[PDB]
Amino acid sequence: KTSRVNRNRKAPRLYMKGTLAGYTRGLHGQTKQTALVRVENVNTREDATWYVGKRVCYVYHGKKVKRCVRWSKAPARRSTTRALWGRVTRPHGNAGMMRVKFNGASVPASAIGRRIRVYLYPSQI
Amino acid sequence: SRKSPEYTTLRKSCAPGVIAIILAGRFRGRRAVILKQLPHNGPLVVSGPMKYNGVPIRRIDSRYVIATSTKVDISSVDTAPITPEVFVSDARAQLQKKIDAALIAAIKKDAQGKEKAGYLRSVFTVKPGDAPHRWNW
Amino acid sequence: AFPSRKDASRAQRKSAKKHRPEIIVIDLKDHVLGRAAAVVAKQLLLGKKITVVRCEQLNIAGTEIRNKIKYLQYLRKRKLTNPTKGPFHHRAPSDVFVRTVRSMLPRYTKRGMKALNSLVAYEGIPPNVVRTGGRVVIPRAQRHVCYRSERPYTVLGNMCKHVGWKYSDVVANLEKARVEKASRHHEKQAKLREAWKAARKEALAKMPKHNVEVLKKFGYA
Amino acid sequence: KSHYICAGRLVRILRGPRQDRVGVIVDIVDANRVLVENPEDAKMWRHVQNLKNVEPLKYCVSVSRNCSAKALKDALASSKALEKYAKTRTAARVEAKKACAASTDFERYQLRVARRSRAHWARKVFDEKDAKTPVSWHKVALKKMQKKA
RNA sequence: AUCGAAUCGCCACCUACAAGACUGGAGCUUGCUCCCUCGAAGGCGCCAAGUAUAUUCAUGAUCACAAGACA
RNA sequence: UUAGGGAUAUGUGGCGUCAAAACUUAUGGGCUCAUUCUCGAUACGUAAAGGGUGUUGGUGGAUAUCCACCGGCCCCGAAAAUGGAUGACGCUUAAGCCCAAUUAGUGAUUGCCCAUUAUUCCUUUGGUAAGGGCGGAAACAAAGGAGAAAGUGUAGCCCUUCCGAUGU
RNA sequence: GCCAGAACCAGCCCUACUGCAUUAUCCUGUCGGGGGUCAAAAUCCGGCGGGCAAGAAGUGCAAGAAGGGUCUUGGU
Ligand SMILES: NC[C@@H]1O[C@H](O[C@H]2[C@@H](O)[C@H](O[C@@H]3[C@@H](O)[C@H](N)C[C@H](N)[C@H]3O[C@H]3O[C@H](CO)[C@@H](O)[C@H](O)[C@H]3N)O[C@@H]2CO)[C@H](N)[C@@H](O)[C@@H]1O
Ligand SMILES: [Mg+2]
Ligand SMILES: [Mg+2]
Repeated sequence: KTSRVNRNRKAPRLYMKGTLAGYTRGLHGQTKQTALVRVENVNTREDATWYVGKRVCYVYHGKKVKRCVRWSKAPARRSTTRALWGRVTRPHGNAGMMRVKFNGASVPASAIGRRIRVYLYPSQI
Repeated sequence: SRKSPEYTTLRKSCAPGVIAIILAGRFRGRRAVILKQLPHNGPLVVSGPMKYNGVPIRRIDSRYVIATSTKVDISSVDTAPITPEVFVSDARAQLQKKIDAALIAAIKKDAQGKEKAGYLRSVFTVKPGDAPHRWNW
Repeated sequence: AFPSRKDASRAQRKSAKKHRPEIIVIDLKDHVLGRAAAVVAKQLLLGKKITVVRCEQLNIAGTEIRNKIKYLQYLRKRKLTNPTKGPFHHRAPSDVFVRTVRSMLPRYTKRGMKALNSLVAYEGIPPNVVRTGGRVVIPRAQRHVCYRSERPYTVLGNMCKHVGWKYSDVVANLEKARVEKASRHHEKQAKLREAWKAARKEALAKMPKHNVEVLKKFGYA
Repeated sequence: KSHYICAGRLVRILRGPRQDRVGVIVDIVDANRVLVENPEDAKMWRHVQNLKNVEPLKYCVSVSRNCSAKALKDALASSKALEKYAKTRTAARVEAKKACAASTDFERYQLRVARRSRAHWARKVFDEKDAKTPVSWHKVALKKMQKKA
């Protein structure tokens, strides 16, 4: 009957929300070797140098439940959810975009415009 | 000197007593106190204490920890070698509480020490409009 | 598009909470037509869901006679062989803006069609958009910072009513009826807006004083 | 009402390498530049500011054009213009960001427990005044219910 | 009922409205002086329903989609 | 100016969207308004004589006002046969034109975006290629290992080094 | 002989930390002659008296033996 607010005592997020903008490209076409991630509230080139070296994830799902990590140790995280991982390598332009490279492959082109999470580890401070 | 177990290369911010942020693992976003560093440039060992935030004595490394400016100045017992953490046992359940109660003993005799005990119970999360790249810690 | 019975039974088998996606609603009163369209064309293509509102209030620089002729030079274009296959000339301000956004998108791929169907672009503020959160604005495109105030400008609802667009007066009576309704709602709760701020000044000195000179260091008193 | 660029008009710098610092206009060059000096501040020596970077305040010392750099320190001392500025609310917002841009994580926690205190008190004061007058939505609907149910 | 999924900010305080050659209120010397609401914050939310010696948390073992998800 | 690939840095050209980069940069200066092929705008590259009391600077004369000249942008001059093109949208506190900067009278360097170029790191292949080793040093069972050819060309005798590489 | 994480070597690629010279058409001091103003400070010109405008200058050269990269090389 009283004024009781909502409080957001969920599990925390320790990542920064970013967007796969696209790839490095010129007029002549793409270089899919390295990708471009626009992270929210990062808007100066000095603000992207803080994030250089952090780990980066693109979370998606498949169709079947293929095998994840801790498949035997933790069968509750068995999911259709997959993930591709990367590192921020360098800033890209004055406007605070990052130039990331994923591990051993490239990010799928389906991910362009979709949510990429960038993390706070590996830590420097 | 590099083969000596006292050889560290760890950051000057991750000192014993420095209140940390866990950033990863099970207890992410919690605030745990850094107890010491294991030998042969080993990982950090953090207790919460479990009385406050639920973080036991556990190994974590430096790159998965934001070390802040806030210290509590522990001078507590260090009988946690590189082998209670090997393949809850009543030894680790006793080693917990003997270091657990030594933390709260050192939390409360700190000036502004009740403000820091509440600081260890809060949870760090990234809000939808805040910039961790422009913050002092 | 109403949801089908396959899309309705699954919201009953699974007990689906009423869901709203993260939609940014821009109030385009007094915006530059192509500066707002380019900010929107980049955000839609970065995966933002954008509802655009009040498109009859967009501004184009120049005399109204000038911008009306440029639409009539555009209406001069049609496929002479078969004009049913021709350029289709949309007269609504809400449809002039969808075109101007679309001509800044990669329109002939699927990534640029997934971004043009993320834009909605109403005109006036419809009843489903009113109470869904505060409208936002594009402060780098707002005509009081982008047009020199001595130069003439052109309201898009007035350019478009003289080239077609037979619903100018309908929009003008749906927005006269809204601002009358939304100002009756705002004289209400003025003893609720003043109730909280006379309780947030009263919460001081009822709260401990060691949390007030930390609330006055950061200027939140 | 807007405040004119004149000799003596205190301006605050908008976004230079200064961003928050106040200074006194001691000469007007032309339609877009002035000379700005505040003897009280270290970084505010007599330099040239573009008028797109200034913000004129309501305060204006009675000093002449191209002052002598020692009668300027006399002019803002007798006027007390720096202290009248130092108690305005907009100046408090300047010194408040300087705490937020220098806050540690512990004094960001202190701001969160201060705001959750004041918020908890303002919603229980709002509770124990909405029982007396039926203002809120819980209390309008129950007042128009118990009168006929 | 297949269905495991990608998404991660809530509000019956924002969710009314104009204006920028002005938009707190007045004075008259019309660019200065004077008044308090001081003119540069929509509120909340971020782990005791609230700043106070209160009581669970491990063994999920050192990162992995957050193994949670009705705020 | 071109072997098969990476990293960094450039060049020509760019930085409002398409489209990578000024999330439409400056805490730079001026100039410009154009009403039915619709001002203008990336060289090569495909409208003139003449006119204007449009605006903005100059020069020389004269008594705050006139007079003769010269320049910048803008307008007029300027009329064709499918609907049509600064590449498109658009832009007018430019996203136009001429100058100029590089985070701005703060304290000295290089704003950043793109190559089959440059530097450097690997791998290949060929040299007017250049050097080294090739008398098995000793020793060693099962229940530290194998190779070692005096060689144009091989699954190249084995290593080290250097330069070149596209083509009808 | 699979996938990740950190650590530490070496190499190489980044960026922090700066000295030597130079000021003068300049700095400062007062008496003029000039200005404008309600009166006068300034802009401006000139005498001879002193000078260091001192993270002082965006002027010449810079040699200052690291914190970050290396799914930008090899190793344990
Ligand atoms: N295009 C045909 C398809 O290629 C697939 O493979 C494709 C990718 O999945 C695959 O990428 C793999 C990736 O699976 C895995 N996560 C890591 C692996 N390193 C990647 O492979 C990549 O890296 C290495 C570099 O030498 C190469 O072996 C490979 O050619 C290269 N594509 O390389 C191919 C990209 O063109 C599958 N073989 C199969 O779906 C199908 O044959
Ligand atoms: Mg050629
Ligand atoms: Mg041949």
